[PDB]
Amino acid sequence: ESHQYQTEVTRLMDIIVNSLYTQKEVFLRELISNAADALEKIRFLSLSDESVLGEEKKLEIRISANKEKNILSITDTGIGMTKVDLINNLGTIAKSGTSNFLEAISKSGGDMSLIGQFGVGFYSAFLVADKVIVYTKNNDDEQYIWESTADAKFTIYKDPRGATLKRGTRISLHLKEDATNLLNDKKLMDLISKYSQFIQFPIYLLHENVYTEEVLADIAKDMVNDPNYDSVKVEETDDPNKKTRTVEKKVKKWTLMN
Ligand SMILES: CO[C@H]1[C@@H](OC)C[C@H](C)[C@@H](OC)C2=CC(=O)C=C(NC(=O)/C(C)=C/C=C\[C@H](C)[C@@H](OC(N)=O)/C(C)=C/[C@@H]1C)C2=O
Repeated sequence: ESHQYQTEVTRLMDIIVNSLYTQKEVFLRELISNAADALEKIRFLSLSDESVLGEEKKLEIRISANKEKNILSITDTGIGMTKVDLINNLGTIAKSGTSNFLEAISKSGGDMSLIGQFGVGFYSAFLVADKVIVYTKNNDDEQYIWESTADAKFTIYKDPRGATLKRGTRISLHLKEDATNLLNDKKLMDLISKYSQFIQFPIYLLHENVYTEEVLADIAKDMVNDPNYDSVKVEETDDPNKKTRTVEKKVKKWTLMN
């Protein structure tokens, strides 16, 4: 880690948070935009040589939430990043003084609408998350992890698990108790619909599906064991004459949002 980066990013985070705490939900517009840019870079190269896709022929954005772990993930099958691209790019942020432009914008009553164009849109994740773990894999390198904290502290290292992404970037956000509503189905759907206006690539959301049916009491007990479902809720009854139960089978599935 660099001291210049820790000072700049603290400022970027401070200004972005101070300006957009009433519009916190715009971090998703930025991450979808970044994902779309990473996809266009690998899509553009595939027109010259379709061998860049390799085993990963999917060109899309995937949004999923882990309500238990309080994590929201934004994955894309884009170009991905090399250790060099990551270190060099973080180096340009540190010595650019974009925070100065933003400070001046904020003090003048301007909006944070240029954070994307400036290349600092990523730091908007700190409006809703106190830690951001980026998993990335580019054809020309190994899979790396880039962890970022709300105190401008970061770390870059090789993924022990290996190339679990094949190609692209995964952005995991450890949400603040302050912004847990972003793990909700209705909220994410509303936000994705809103922020996927000029997006050329498909966006998929992993959301809950419920399959309800009447089952004979003895079979209902066996259905709890079905591992093809995340959970199986079986009706409780104090009535010993009841030969049947209402069973709710819950499984998360991918739905195209655009
Ligand atoms: C080779 O292009 C890389 C990247 O070089 C490492 C581009 C540069 C950082 C820069 O252009 C000069 C930006 C290109 C962008 O598209 C967006 C930016 N905005 C950001 O806030 C940051 C810090 C993005 C960084 C990584 C992001 C999580 C990445 O997002 C995803 N999903 O891969 C990202 C934008 C990686 C792109 C594809 C850039 O700086």
